[PDB]
Amino acid sequence: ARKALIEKAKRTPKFKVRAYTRCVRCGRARSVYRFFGLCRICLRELAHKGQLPGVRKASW
Amino acid sequence: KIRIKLRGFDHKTLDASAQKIVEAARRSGAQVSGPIPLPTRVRRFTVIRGPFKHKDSREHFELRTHNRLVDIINPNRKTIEQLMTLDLPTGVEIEIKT
Amino acid sequence: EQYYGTGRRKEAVARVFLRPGNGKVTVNGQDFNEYFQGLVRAVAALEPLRAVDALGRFDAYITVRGGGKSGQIDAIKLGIARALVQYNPDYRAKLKPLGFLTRDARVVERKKYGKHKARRAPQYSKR
Amino acid sequence: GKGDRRTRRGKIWRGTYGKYRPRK
Amino acid sequence: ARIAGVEIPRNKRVDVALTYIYGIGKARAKEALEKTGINPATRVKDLTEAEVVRLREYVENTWKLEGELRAEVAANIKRLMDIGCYRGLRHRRGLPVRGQRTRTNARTRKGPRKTV
Amino acid sequence: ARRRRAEVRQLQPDLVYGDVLVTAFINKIMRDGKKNLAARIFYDACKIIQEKTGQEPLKVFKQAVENVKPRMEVRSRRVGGANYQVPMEVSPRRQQSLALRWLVQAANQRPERRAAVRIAHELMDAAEGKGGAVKKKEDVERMAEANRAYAHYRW
Amino acid sequence: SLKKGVFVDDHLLEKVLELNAKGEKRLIKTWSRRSTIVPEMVGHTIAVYNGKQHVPVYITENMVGHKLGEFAPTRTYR
RNA sequence: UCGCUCAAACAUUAAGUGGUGUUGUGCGACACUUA
RNA sequence: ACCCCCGCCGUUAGUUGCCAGCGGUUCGGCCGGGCACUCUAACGGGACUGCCCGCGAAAGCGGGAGGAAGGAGGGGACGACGUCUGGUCAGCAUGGCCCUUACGGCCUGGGCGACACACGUGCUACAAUGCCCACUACAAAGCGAUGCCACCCGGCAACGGGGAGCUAAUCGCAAAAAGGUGGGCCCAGUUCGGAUUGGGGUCUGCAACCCGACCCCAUGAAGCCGGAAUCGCUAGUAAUCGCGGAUCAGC
Ligand SMILES: [Mg+2]
Ligand SMILES: [Mg+2]
Ligand SMILES: [Mg+2]
Ligand SMILES: [Mg+2]
Ligand SMILES: [Mg+2]
Ligand SMILES: [Mg+2]
Ligand SMILES: [Mg+2]
Ligand SMILES: [Mg+2]
Ligand SMILES: [Mg+2]
Ligand SMILES: [Mg+2]
Ligand SMILES: [Mg+2]
Ligand SMILES: [Mg+2]
Ligand SMILES: [Mg+2]
Ligand SMILES: [Mg+2]
Ligand SMILES: [Mg+2]
Ligand SMILES: [Mg+2]
Ligand SMILES: [Mg+2]
Ligand SMILES: [Mg+2]
Ligand SMILES: [Mg+2]
Ligand SMILES: [Mg+2]
Ligand SMILES: [Mg+2]
Ligand SMILES: [Mg+2]
Ligand SMILES: [Mg+2]
Ligand SMILES: [Mg+2]
Ligand SMILES: [Mg+2]
Ligand SMILES: [Mg+2]
Ligand SMILES: [Mg+2]
Ligand SMILES: [Mg+2]
Ligand SMILES: [Mg+2]
Ligand SMILES: [Mg+2]
Ligand SMILES: [Mg+2]
Ligand SMILES: [Mg+2]
Ligand SMILES: [Mg+2]
Ligand SMILES: [Mg+2]
Ligand SMILES: [Mg+2]
Ligand SMILES: [Mg+2]
Ligand SMILES: [Mg+2]
Ligand SMILES: [Mg+2]
Ligand SMILES: [Mg+2]
Ligand SMILES: [Mg+2]
Ligand SMILES: [Mg+2]
Ligand SMILES: [Mg+2]
Ligand SMILES: [Zn+2]
Repeated sequence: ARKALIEKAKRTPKFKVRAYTRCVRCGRARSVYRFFGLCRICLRELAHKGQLPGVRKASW
Repeated sequence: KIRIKLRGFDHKTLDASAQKIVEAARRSGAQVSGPIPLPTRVRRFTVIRGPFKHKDSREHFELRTHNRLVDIINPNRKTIEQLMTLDLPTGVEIEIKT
Repeated sequence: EQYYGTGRRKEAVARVFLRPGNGKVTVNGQDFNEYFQGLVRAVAALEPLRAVDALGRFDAYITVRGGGKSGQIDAIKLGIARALVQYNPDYRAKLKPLGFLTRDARVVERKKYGKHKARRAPQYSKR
Repeated sequence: GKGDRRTRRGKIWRGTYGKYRPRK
Repeated sequence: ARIAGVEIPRNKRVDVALTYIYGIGKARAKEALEKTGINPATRVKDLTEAEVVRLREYVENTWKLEGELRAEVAANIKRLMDIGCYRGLRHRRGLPVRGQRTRTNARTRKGPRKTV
Repeated sequence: ARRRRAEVRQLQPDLVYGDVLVTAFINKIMRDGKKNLAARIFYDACKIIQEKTGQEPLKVFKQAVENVKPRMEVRSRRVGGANYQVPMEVSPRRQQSLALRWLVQAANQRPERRAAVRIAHELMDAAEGKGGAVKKKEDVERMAEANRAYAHYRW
Repeated sequence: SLKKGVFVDDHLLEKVLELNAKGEKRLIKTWSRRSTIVPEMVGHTIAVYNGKQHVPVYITENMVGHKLGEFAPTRTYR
């Protein structure tokens, strides 16, 4: 159940305690940052590409 | 009297647009306090590299959100038209209030 | 007239406003022997004054902020040095060899990832 | 005791306040 | 003095002496002192005869304590026992009532480690 | 390290008497990085020194650490596949290190309640010629002369 | 804990009200082990599910403040 | 408090075998190997 | 090596800060005023074996001065041709095989939380360099519109209610803790230790039996720094003490 779940994640038919976070890009079930709305994986992928504005390689 | 906020990401583009306003306001009106850099609010995001299990070698980024402040005193009519027309922003979301 | 110098260590800054007089030392209000209580490093910060042979002859006034309690003391130590050396070129020829003019690069380093404390790694195992 | 459910640092470690710990 | 019927916390802090009393601890110890104006520092070895019956009878008749308290504790368990709630069956086999890590430790109720 | 000898850490001289040996003692006392706490704890015993005997804490400290300074010790070493307990002189630094160290431990061995009184009484028996730390010194020197046979491998 | 208005299902009270409305049997296969037992519901038999089947667990005075799940095993050998 | 035999559990091994090492039962005062 | 942080200082800007210099003092940088100085970030210089002594053919090493800092100054980013037929078809994409009124779809309840046992990684202790408690002081970084909560009242309290400010260097989370002065404690399974269990409450959520966190009263367990074995770490490191976020209804 991968496809039927990504659709159900956007449904929110019953109570709000089912509208769990869900990555947008690859539709991951966990590790979904709320700010980006993406999973940790696709997040890094884009960041290397430069498609993430203001997101620079951290070094300190 | 008037106060302008110049939020944005790239400080190179923030410096060009902030310096532009300082020349346009002073060279055509009353006094204007130069660019006042504020504490850059940064979003440091840490995370793991590999897709599966690798609680190490992880990689992390940071969202540089800059801040620059510029105050113009006397409401010059030349400065209002100058900034309304001669402007070249881009990724710099500015917000101005009295 | 006055002797000024900048103090700093572990992000604990300390302005040093010194004025020749008695020995009354105020730092961010309060007295020196008052603010620092039960700390031997206190009398150590006044080391620059004992090196110049003028302990009780100067009213100090320092603005030390940020950092820890002791980091301030080290900020005062270097601050007083820059203060008395400001109006004294010859007192640098005997304050420097005694080691005083240094920001003390010694500072806490970043806690590395994968580790626990920038160096200490979790207990290795194989069982 | 950083584990006492009724002490000064007892709540300081648990990130709470309560009675024994001063609260507004 | 024989305070709680049989218990005799002599020769020590008056407040701590009450802690030894079953059903009485650190909190109920200070409470008896602020309701009878007793100094926690003074010992039981040197107190007034009036303060004896005073503090003693007070806490004694006030709240539940001693074996009769313990009887109620087991009484409730007889109730969790007569039917068999999930809480009771943990007392049956000796398991914890929190459903904690039984796959690992929890030796406090399970007794010593029966390697076997 | 295999390359350099790695130079000693030149510590800060005493901030009350003017002597590196005293500060070094504070460090051994220093639990969880509380120098100012241990410093006082040390000066506390210094005053207990003048209380008992009209003697300066300075020389009472020197005499103590001196009489607990191990002259020789046995070190293990391999030879073809066997361990010999070879005795030989210690380095000046190591003697000072062990001396200061044992003393601290000998204080912990004492039944004395307060730490300062433990270091106080211990500093007396040490400067004297008989104490918990001193007896641990006499003990190590015995091992040296005992195995004096294997002293042929001075290396 | 639900101190403001004791939690429980409507169909529970509804099905059990008609049981008191004329004093019927007690058979009632439920699926809400999350609910609190009703006081006057003594003498009935709620067939509480538990993943496996319906447990004919009776009821009485003492068993009231607790849940329906309290008196229904969810694991084998317990 | 020590000496000893035996049967588990754990530790050394990359792993096994064996052994070695501690605690448990009853009494007397490293080496070898790995289709 | 060029990239960033902390290292010396200045250049640019002044709602961060200054009884410092003066007037009111409610004796609080609260008002006036100012930016030199602290700070907030941005640009640039600086250290290069450059100087002297000694060894040396060269490269280079050792010692001394000036300097904030010497021989990469400390840390990070950065981890080659490849190996481990390493890992991942449950992040995703994907060749082929297999299911297709069910290996697909929906809900409710249960289950990853089971316990006679074993191992790894951790928190907190087995206490008088200390435990319980009253007062006082010094951080960095971060986050905050369906969220952070200053002030007033109820109670033992969690918590609730009234209600001001905030697109956030100037409003909130916030007392940093340890530490400084003072008190009881007196070597005791202890004012150490809070695990376990009884009863009564609060918070979020359709729903805290299974299976949440958090108060309060009580019960006050194992537990005297630990065998064979074994781990971390070379300096602002170890050890030790508090703080923040992500994740997130709450945990
Ligand atoms: Mg996609
Ligand atoms: Mg020096
Ligand atoms: Mg550190
Ligand atoms: Mg730092
Ligand atoms: Mg850092
Ligand atoms: Mg501790
Ligand atoms: Mg918090
Ligand atoms: Mg209140
Ligand atoms: Mg009942
Ligand atoms: Mg044996
Ligand atoms: Mg047997
Ligand atoms: Mg036999
Ligand atoms: Mg014998
Ligand atoms: Mg053999
Ligand atoms: Mg064979
Ligand atoms: Mg300027
Ligand atoms: Mg300036
Ligand atoms: Mg050259
Ligand atoms: Mg040249
Ligand atoms: Mg020459
Ligand atoms: Mg050359
Ligand atoms: Mg040359
Ligand atoms: Mg030098
Ligand atoms: Mg020079
Ligand atoms: Mg070099
Ligand atoms: Mg590289
Ligand atoms: Mg496939
Ligand atoms: Mg396809
Ligand atoms: Mg079929
Ligand atoms: Mg503060
Ligand atoms: Mg920062
Ligand atoms: Mg948060
Ligand atoms: Mg509030
Ligand atoms: Mg605002
Ligand atoms: Mg605050
Ligand atoms: Mg103290
Ligand atoms: Mg106790
Ligand atoms: Mg307790
Ligand atoms: Mg519950
Ligand atoms: Mg030890
Ligand atoms: Mg043994
Ligand atoms: Mg939240
Ligand atoms: Zn994703």
